Amino acid sequence: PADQPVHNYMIKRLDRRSLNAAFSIAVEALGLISGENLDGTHISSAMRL
Amino acid sequence: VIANTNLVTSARVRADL
Repeated sequence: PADQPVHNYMIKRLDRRSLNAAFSIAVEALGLISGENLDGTHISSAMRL
Repeated sequence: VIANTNLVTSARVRADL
């Protein structure tokens, strides 16, 4: 007698992890970037760059 | 004023005096 085409069934689980990294920024160089008070020359200074 | 290395070569207040 013949044979039948067998097959199997597999169930797998998703194992969860997570990575993280961080940096900072100095309070002295905070307002130097976003601060829109600098009118005419500090907007193209060297320390801003 | 903050310049790079580029180079060239009133009111009436109350007071005592």
